[PDB]
Amino acid sequence: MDIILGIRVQDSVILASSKAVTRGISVLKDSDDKTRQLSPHTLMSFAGEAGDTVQFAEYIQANIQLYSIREDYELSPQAVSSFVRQELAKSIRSRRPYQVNVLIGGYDKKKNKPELYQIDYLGTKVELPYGAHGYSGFYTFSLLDHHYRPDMTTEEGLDLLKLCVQELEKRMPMDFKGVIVKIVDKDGIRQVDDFQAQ
Amino acid sequence: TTTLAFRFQGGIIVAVDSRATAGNWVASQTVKKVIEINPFLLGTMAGGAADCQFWETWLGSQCRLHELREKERISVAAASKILSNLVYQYKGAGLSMGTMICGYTRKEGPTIYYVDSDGTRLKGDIFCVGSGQTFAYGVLDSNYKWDLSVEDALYLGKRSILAAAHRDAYSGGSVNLYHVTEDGWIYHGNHDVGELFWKVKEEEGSFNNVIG
Amino acid sequence: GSRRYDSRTTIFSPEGRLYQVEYALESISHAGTAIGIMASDGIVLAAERKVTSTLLEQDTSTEKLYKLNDKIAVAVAGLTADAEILINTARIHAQNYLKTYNEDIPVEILVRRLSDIKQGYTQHGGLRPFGVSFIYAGYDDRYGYQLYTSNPSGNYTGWKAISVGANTSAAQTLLQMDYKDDMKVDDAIELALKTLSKTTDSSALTYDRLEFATIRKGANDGEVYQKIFKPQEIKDILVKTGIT
Amino acid sequence: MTDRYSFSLTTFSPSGKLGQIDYALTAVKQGVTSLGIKATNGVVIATEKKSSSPLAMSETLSKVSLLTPDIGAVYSGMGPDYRVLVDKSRKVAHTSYKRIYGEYPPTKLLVSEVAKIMQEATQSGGVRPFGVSLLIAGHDEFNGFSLYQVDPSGSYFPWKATAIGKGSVAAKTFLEKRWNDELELEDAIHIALLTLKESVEGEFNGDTIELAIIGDENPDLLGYTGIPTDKGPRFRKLTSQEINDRLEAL
Amino acid sequence: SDPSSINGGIVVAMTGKDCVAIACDLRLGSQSLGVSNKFEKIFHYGHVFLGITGLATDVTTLNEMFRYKTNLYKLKEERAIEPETFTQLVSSSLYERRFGPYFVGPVVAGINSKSGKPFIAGFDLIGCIDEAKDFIVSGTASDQLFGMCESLYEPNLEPEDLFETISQALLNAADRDALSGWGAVVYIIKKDEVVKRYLKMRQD
Amino acid sequence: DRGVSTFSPEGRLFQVEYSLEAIKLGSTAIGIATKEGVVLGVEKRATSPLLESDSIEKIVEIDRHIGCAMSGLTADARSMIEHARTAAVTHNLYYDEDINVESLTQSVCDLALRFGEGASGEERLMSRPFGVALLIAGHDADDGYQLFHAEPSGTFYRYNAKAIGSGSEGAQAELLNEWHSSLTLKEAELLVLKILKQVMEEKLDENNAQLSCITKQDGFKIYDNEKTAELIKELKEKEAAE
Amino acid sequence: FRNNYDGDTVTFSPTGRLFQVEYALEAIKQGSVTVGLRSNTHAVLVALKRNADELSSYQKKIIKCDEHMGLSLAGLAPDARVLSNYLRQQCNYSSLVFNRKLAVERAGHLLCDKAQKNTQSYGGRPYGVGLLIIGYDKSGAHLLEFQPSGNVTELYGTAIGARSQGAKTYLERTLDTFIKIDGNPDELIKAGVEAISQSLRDESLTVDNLSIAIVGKDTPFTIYDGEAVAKYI
Amino acid sequence: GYDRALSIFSPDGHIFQVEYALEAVKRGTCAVGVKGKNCVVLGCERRSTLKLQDTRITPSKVSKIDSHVVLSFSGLNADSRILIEKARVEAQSHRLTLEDPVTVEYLTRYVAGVQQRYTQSGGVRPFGVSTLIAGFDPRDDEPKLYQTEPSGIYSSWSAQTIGRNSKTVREFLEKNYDRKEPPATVEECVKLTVRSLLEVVQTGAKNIEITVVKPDSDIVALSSEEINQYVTQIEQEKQEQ
Ligand SMILES: *C(=O)[C@]1([C@@H](O)[C@@H]2C=CCCC2)NC(=O)[C@@H]2CCO[C@@]21C
Repeated sequence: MDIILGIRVQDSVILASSKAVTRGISVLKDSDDKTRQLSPHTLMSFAGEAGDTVQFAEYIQANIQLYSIREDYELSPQAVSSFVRQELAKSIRSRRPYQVNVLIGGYDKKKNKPELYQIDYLGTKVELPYGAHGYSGFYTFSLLDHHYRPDMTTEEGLDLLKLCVQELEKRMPMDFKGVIVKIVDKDGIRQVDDFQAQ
Repeated sequence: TTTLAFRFQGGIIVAVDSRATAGNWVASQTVKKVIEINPFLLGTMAGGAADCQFWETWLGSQCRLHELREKERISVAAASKILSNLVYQYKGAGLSMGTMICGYTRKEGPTIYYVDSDGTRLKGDIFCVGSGQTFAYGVLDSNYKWDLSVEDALYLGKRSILAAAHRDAYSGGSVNLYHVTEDGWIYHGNHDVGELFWKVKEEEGSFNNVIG
Repeated sequence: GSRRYDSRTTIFSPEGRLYQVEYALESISHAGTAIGIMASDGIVLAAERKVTSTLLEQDTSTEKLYKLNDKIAVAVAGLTADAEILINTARIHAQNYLKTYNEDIPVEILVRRLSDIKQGYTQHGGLRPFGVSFIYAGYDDRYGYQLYTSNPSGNYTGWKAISVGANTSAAQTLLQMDYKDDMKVDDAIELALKTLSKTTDSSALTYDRLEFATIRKGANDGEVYQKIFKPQEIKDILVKTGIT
Repeated sequence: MTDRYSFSLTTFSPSGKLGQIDYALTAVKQGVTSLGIKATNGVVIATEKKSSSPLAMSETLSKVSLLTPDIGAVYSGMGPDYRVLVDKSRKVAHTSYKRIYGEYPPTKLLVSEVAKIMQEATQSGGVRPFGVSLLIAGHDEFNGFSLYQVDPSGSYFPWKATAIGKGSVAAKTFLEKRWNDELELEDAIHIALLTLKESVEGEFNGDTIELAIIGDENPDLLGYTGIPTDKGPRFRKLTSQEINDRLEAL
Repeated sequence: SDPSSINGGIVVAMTGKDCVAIACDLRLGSQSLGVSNKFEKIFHYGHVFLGITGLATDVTTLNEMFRYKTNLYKLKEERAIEPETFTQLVSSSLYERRFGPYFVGPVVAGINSKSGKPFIAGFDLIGCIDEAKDFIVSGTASDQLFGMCESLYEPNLEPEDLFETISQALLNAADRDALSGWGAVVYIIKKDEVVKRYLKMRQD
Repeated sequence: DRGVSTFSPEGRLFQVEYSLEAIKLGSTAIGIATKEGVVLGVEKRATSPLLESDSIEKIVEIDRHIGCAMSGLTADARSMIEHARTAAVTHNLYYDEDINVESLTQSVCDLALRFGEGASGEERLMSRPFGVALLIAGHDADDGYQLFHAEPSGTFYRYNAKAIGSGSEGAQAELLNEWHSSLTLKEAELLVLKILKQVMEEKLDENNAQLSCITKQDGFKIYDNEKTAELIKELKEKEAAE
Repeated sequence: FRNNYDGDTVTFSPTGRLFQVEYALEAIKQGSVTVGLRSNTHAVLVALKRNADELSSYQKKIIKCDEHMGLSLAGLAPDARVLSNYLRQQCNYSSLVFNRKLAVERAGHLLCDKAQKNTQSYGGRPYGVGLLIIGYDKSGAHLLEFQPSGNVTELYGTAIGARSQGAKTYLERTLDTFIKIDGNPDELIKAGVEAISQSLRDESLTVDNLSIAIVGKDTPFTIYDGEAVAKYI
Repeated sequence: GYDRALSIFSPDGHIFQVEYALEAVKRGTCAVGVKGKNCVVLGCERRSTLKLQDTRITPSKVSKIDSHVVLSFSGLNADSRILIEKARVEAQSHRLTLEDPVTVEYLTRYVAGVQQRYTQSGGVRPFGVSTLIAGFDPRDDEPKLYQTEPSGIYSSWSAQTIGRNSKTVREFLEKNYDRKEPPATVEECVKLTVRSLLEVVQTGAKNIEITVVKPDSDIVALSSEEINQYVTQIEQEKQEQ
């Protein structure tokens, strides 16, 4: 599977996602952005089955934007994640389930705290300081379990991730072509265009 | 099968082989692997002939309907997503298709979208689909430049298919070229691999391992 | 055929009015009066029980004040049975929202939904509308205390103070006369009783003919509390406010 | 074929009245008087068995019906409408409650279910309202004893005592005089018999009157033993003989 | 493959003198991988407590469903639901999915607000009610839990004592189960008050 | 009341007849068919000077070889146009060719009587007939240039020229005398421009009137305002010429 | 009277009449005349096409249902399209499933039954068109007259539409004559044109105004219009 | 099940239910929209049959369909909600499938279609609503203003009004709006709009709300003061003569 990582620091949530898209024998793209902005302060990363992955992400995006217009309000991260969990928990018992795993990172403007949610394709949801999907957790969780601190600065979070990505690029068999990193905080979502060598 | 499409300064180059096989049997050496959606859109066909031929021709009808309704040329993004979403409706049924949707719109410029029956829709600069893809990618990757001339670009595509036609048993026959400009696509002939190989060999000096 | 017996409950009059809605509203005007007053520290809902007897069991009765949520209640004016149908669906919608977002439903969202249901009986289906008008008193963390009203047409609006049912014109004028933005729950409770007291079509205003509810945010807690006053509680507040 | 009556048959008049409900109520008015009285330890509902012919067997027609082992009903209005309403009530007590919670519904909720059924016949396409008013009496652990009235509109209200039908006005008045919050079940039965006498023209005995009570548990009416928590039904219809015994102390 | 062995977890309920206790571990894993050490499996609606082991997504869905149902129940009945009644609601809700069941192992615990009588009950995934007077176990370490309970348990224990007993049963059973542990929480319940205590245990 | 698909004692369908009346109240539309193409013109008839005249679309394209003009309750024509466009495109997908103008027309006219409250014949779910007539013009290999008048009755007639709308009886009389088997496209243009001017309440200019045609060579085209204004000037001159 | 019993096909008048059905029959009379006649070898359809303006076409009145069957219409054109289309399907069915050509008499029964359904149920309306069906099957040449009431009759000849009575009397007279025009289509057709001109009054049958169709022994149902009918005017 | 033809033709070729639907629009509070050279302004009047409302929560007259398009109306409020919801849903669906937000004309043609459809479907009455739809096509700066009515008909206007006394205010606009030089400023455009409403609002600082829409999803509603300021400067224009 692809690399889906998330870390919640003091004032923001950081999501890192591999850029490779491999179809069989070839790597068709090395600049894929496995993320969708659900609202100004909520970002969702995803990995899973070929077509299902984007279709699901865009379907969720559409629904949140529609809610934002109807209510002229932005649902809290917790609210958006419960909506998403339910969508997957429905899908798990349907004719052809969505095989998609997601990380939802958002900044709750009312609580003034960042939040990271992990939800697999079964609709299993949990809130964590950091999380991942697939094999990624296996190589990185021991590094995060060690260096993680609730008061880390965004800069410290990016350094801890870099460490994670290096471990991944060393022991993982596949070339995931690096990751795209995005920060979500009180001011929105921005992309760290410089991680190819930060 | 070997099909490719790449973006560059002069638009988009589209090149395909023309072999049809069922097992080891060569059903044809003169099959069309490019569908002319309409005068501005091209589609490549890899995988199931019927599936590609059918749904890409249908795509053409949906694009036309769009332009009648919106009195405006359809975007490559939109045309590709119509096919993509149709195909996604059939996910699991057994459709078999690897395809490139290519166009040049004022709004988007040169645009290639890879669309397969798994539901995948990817925008990119270079794509090769088919059992000969790896061969074409080798040639393309080391000679591709955004500033290629329309003449050289056309040749690169033709050469890349040739490489695949030579090594891949399921690729060959002839090469079909296309140049896509904002004013539409321009067909650039049918080049029999047979004759093309000897010609390229002599003039280029490559394929030294083959005795000619 | 059947066409012959179709009243056509959903058409326009030459003036562009909806017969059935208009007649339903007329029906509502003969219903016991219900008042809604919003204070800075709470909301007050009061209603007058239409028709009563010595034998009517009041302790077990409720014909005008219903709990929809732990943060939203409504005062009813019109056909009780019709109200109950709408109330139950309102309760289900609240829970659907809760289960989906894991947050209590914002007051307006629930009101707009109930009103949309009403609007439906107004445009299609060939059925009579609900002969009901609601006063919604609720609280949420986006707008705090809110007071709404919805009628047979499916229209809804926000208020600082309002009434539905009989003598609303008289009631509205009295409220618009003594209401003040900086009121306090206790003040509003008193205003409500005075208004009903002067609009009653009955002799006196006794406790056995009233239902009372308040939605406050009990300082000693930090959460919202709904209080549907009990017979005795109404009897008390009725003496204190000087109506004995 | 196919019911093409998908529009309401009960609509609002310019005055704001709902015609069919009113007419239905009028039908209730012509019906034989029935009543209910709540005591501190029970409830009694009664009516007159207006035998439509001496050849008819009045016993084979019960106006007082058991809905659940702790709930009974009686009415005034159109008998056939009542009969089907009882069938629907007995079933809804099961489908919407016993099959979900494993216990019978409390009086207010079953009453609420019945009321809903009636409200629908007031708005659904192609139907007319039920031409009856019911008086339902029951008991449940957390509410004790109760008595309710349900009208054609679907509205219902709790009573200490009340009457419906022909001489409801007179009977309600007589009840207001004798009712107090300290009545024992037997007292209510007595008062009930007196009230009913004023409404009866001819014979007044245990074969012309139908009366039931919601009271203590009747373990003798359970049909089995062995389960401590199962003590028997609280609903019990009185026998012809039991009524006459009380008529002598009238 | 086995939906009941994917996430792991356990729950145990015991009856004491005028009290009941319900406990659970806090683990949520994905096979061998530990994912969360804060996945509580005990919930409550009024004074009725419900523990649920099994497939996490279903544990979450069922909780949301029973909250929803106990809310409407309160609005109509005008009282909070009782242990015995909720147990029937759980049973019928599960059976309703007889041929496409939720992969869970529910456990009900509480005291009847009117009779004061303590009550616990277990259910299989399709609603079959198991109403024991002593204890009820559920989860990936249920065999171990049965062994612990059968030996450590005795009737009419006082709240403070039942706490020790139920905690030792949960703890030692979790330590013999690869998929259980990573924290634990114990609920001691009495007519008037309910205390919740988190236990200290191995984290491997 | 009375069924929506009831016959009058004269053997006509009330709703269809009453439908024709609404059509009489619509803006004028005229079509002339020549061996050099078919011209289609309409009266914009904006209701206020603030209304941007060019947003008035009473002439639409069905396919490159088929276009049409409408008169009456114009909003009722949208689903008709849609059905037409879909029909022509579908035909192309199935037969790799152009749909004949007559066939396309017949398809549209098939929707016509599909109204009622439960007519035993299929599932005609549409409460009333369309309140708009259409002039469908096009070209095809088998029958060259063609003009058809499709009514809410479901019947469609072929004409050499035809006028529908408020000034139809008048305009049609004009066409009767003006039309001849050898008109040139330019003649038909002026001719349509002329008749519109006679029946229009307002003084015809390139803003309250619009022309269009369909030729085998370039297909259906809607003349832009500048192109028409010149043709208008050319008409005034030839008229003042005698 | 009538006004209270003609609001829909589902109502009988006090005398046992069905006005909606009758009003439908009226639409036929208002329709242009058409004639049908047969010998023992052929069947012919002659129909007067009506035009709107002199700038309009003369609406087609003959429809081919199969290679051995076809009809002429008088009344609501749309309803003939529906009915003929149904007849086309029924003929097609007979062929595909039983490899048998549909008997003209059987087609008649099918049309009657389809029309009848629209005269007994609420919501629908009777068909407002008359049809004359001709065809050559396993029992020779045939001619049928279809009325929206659902009544279908087999005849040697007939006519429906405005002034149809002219041609009908002519045929009822010429009977013994044309019924023997075997092996000579031209003679049968001329006899048809002579019967139809017996209902003229307005104008005279022209080239783009006359429409003829024939079927028989060794003649697949074919339609002649314009120049092709010039040799009969 | 209910499919009675409520909207049918009458002998003179009219469809009374649609006609009466318009009458409901006439009864609704007035609405106006005028397009400047670089913006569009939407003004609406506030009834006063009852006053003691809570302005914060009471539903506003101008609704956003998407971030670049707004919709105002005159007519039945309950009915407008149905249209607004469908329009908002169609806006997201369009972005999801075409990967581009709707043009103003498209969104308008959609709403209009829904309306037209309700004029010839069994069992339903037409919408007693008329709408003004304004905004800017994606990546375009040219202002757009459209209007729809019960029948389903629609078109674009330089400026237009609907609702009670719209006859009056339209006249004002027809002799106060020059297509040659449209209100080249957000300011002078908002002024012309307030002026047109004053012809019918009769002194209503709290009875007049304005919303300004600029290119690229730039949409904002003025406050009582901001508007009240415009009124003031306007009453002087009169007195100063
Ligand atoms: C290539 O993909 C190939 C073609 O036969 C086929 C023919 C026409 C258009 C689509 C492409 N597809 C196949 O299944 C055979 C076998 C291997 O690849 C083929 C040569």
